[PDB]
Amino acid sequence: EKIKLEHGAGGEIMEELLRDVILKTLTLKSAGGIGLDALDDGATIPFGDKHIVFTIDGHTVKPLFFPGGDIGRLAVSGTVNDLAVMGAEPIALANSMIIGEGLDMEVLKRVLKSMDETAREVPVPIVTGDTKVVEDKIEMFVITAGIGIAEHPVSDAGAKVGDAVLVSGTIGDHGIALMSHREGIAFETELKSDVAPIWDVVKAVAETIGWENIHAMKDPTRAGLSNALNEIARKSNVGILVREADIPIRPEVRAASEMLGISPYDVANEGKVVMVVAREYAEEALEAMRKTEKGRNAAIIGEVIADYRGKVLLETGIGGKRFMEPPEGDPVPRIC
Amino acid sequence: EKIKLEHGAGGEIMEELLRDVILKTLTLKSAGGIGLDALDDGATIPFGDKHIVFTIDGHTVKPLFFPGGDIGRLAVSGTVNDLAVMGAEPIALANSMIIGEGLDMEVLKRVLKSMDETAREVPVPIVTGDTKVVEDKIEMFVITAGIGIAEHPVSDAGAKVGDAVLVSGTIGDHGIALMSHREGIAFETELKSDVAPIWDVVKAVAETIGWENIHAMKDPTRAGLSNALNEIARKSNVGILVREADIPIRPEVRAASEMLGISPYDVANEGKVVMVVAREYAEEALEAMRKTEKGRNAAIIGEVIADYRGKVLLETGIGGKRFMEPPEGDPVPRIC
Ligand SMILES: Nc1ncnc2c1ncn2[C@@H]1O[C@H](COP(=O)(O)OP(=O)(O)OP(=O)(O)O)[C@@H](O)[C@H]1O
Ligand SMILES: Nc1ncnc2c1ncn2[C@@H]1O[C@H](COP(=O)(O)OP(=O)(O)OP(=O)(O)O)[C@@H](O)[C@H]1O
Ligand SMILES: [Mg+2]
Ligand SMILES: [Mg+2]
Ligand SMILES: [Mg+2]
Ligand SMILES: [Mg+2]
Ligand SMILES: [Mg+2]
Ligand SMILES: [Mg+2]
Ligand SMILES: [Mg+2]
Ligand SMILES: [Mg+2]
Repeated sequence: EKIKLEHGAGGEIMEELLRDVILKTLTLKSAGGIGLDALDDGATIPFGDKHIVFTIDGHTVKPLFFPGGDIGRLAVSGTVNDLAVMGAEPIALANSMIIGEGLDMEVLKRVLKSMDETAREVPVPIVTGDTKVVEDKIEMFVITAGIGIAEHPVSDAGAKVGDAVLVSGTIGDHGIALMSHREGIAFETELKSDVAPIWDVVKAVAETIGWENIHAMKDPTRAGLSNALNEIARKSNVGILVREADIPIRPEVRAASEMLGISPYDVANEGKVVMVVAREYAEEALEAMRKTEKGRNAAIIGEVIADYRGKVLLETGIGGKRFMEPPEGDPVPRIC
Repeated sequence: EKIKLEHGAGGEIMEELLRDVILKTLTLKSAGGIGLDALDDGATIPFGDKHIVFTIDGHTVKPLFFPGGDIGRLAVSGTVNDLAVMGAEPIALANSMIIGEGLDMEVLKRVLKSMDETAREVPVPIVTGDTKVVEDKIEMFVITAGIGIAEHPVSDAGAKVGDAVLVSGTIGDHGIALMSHREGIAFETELKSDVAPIWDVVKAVAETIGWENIHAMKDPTRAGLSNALNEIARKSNVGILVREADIPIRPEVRAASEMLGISPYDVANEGKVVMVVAREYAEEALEAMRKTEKGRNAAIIGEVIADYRGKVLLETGIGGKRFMEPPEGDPVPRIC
């Protein structure tokens, strides 16, 4: 039995590896709060009357620089976003870099500059790190860990029947932009990745409706919106009913995804949050998102239902319904 | 200008890159305590009346399994040790793995088992992680971040004139064991790496003499004892006078290092701490170390002096003195 690319593709195949190998082999998995067995965006640790939130992501995107971003902006954004979707204000990042021998120094400088500019947007400091250089022909991997503070951690398992389901903006941008760049597809300008830190979007909603009314969040990275919704449904043991027409998709992303034969629901996003909120606070949450720049295209896309537990339904036409199937993996290689 | 293997070798060449490129490019570098500009084993953040300590290390050792350890034991030990030498009790680890397509699943299982066994020694939980798979022929990289709590952070810059300098055990074991394994050198058994978590050793000293009397620590990883001592001397702006005969070296390590033509002072250790303590507490500190299993071979090896600031002197014979020169880099490739 060998490790396959699919094991790193973030959908059902990776999930099987996490449950059957990682969780079964490691025994000390919690520091007192949300731990490894939860398989959430991060872990939580009680500290005083608040919670430390801890997360880590490796980044292996190709190419290192792409329209709308780069591995540096991705490394800061992805880790800030994992903290944000746990309800945590980012307070520190750690930066591990593994660099291929022969990489031009200017590339390292460019990546670091992008990391700093992105971190300044949050704002969050990069307070510690590590540098390794290998003879392997890898260009560069960047691995960022993050610490945040949450007064009220938000899980991916807390969705309740009746809740509204929101997305903070258009879906499919990162994965489709990346594939379009590789394939020479472009319109008046190249499609841009959405990679960006979105703590400001989450914070805006919390300040408006209160943490208690944010019932679940995930950032729809590898394997996309579909994976994120299926995970929330499964872990919350509820059904999710989505109106397909209400999912925001950039016209250029729709067109390119058609040319590529790739579903925009199944590819990583890098500047988005999926949020599940108390029914009576849905419109307030939506308005709070839309008042921000990064949440300007936010939409309510569905609702949590009591039947079809652990499933996601897509509503089309005048009422017709089918399943939004959880991908086996993100179809875009080296997407993150 | 290109990135060279030396930039990942942990001595003067890497230090130049950190100062001239990393520190000059990143602008947000501190979360309120020891930050990136200190270039210490980790960073610190005020929280209540204590401090959160944060660290990260990538691990790229070859081979993945070696006498005395493996990349999994190394990943847990190295990050626990970086927390320990900041004065921090480990409370959580994060585990990023980047795996080469085609690696046998049993290798991943073995690495995870070793991580768990090592973590259980501390004890510390692995609470969050990430898995990426790349087509590159790398086998596996493991990147661990750690969070600890320190009541009283210990820097690498706090050495005071008159202080005693201790090491917790024999020097050179990891690097020399690794090179000996690669080269087919062995005695009755193969030389073993010392890779192990040593929070218990540091804690033992603190419980005996108090944190205030531990003035500086570093773990002598890449570029060895020499690098660690030179760093403490430079950052504390003091001289360090070492009695060469008092530095514990395993007889087999001495012999092998002679055959290899490599200095045991210049290669990474993975189960050791260099500690600088108040003069009047030196013997108590030494006794506390020696009562532990992992510190059983601890020795007082020198003292901090007012002249030769930023330098390390080696005393031999009946009083003769030369410089212990800071290495340009660890001479052992892929040592960590
Ligand atoms: N090698 C590993 N060791 C320990 N835990 C892991 C490992 N890989 C993944 N995990 C855990 O599995 C769960 C799912 O991880 P995943 O990386 O999909 O989360 P994510 O970062 O939110 O998504 P993405 O990596 O696509 O951004 C998380 O709780 C994570 O902590
Ligand atoms: N790519 C990077 N980005 C930010 N900070 C870095 C980076 N590489 C190293 N650092 C910082 O440089 C200092 C020296 O790092 P180094 O990795 O030598 O520490 P160490 O982990 O104690 O040693 P070793 O890696 O050999 O175990 C540390 O303070 C670390 O936080
Ligand atoms: Mg995921
Ligand atoms: Mg996530
Ligand atoms: Mg992530
Ligand atoms: Mg390091
Ligand atoms: Mg070092
Ligand atoms: Mg260190
Ligand atoms: Mg280290
Ligand atoms: Mg991840």
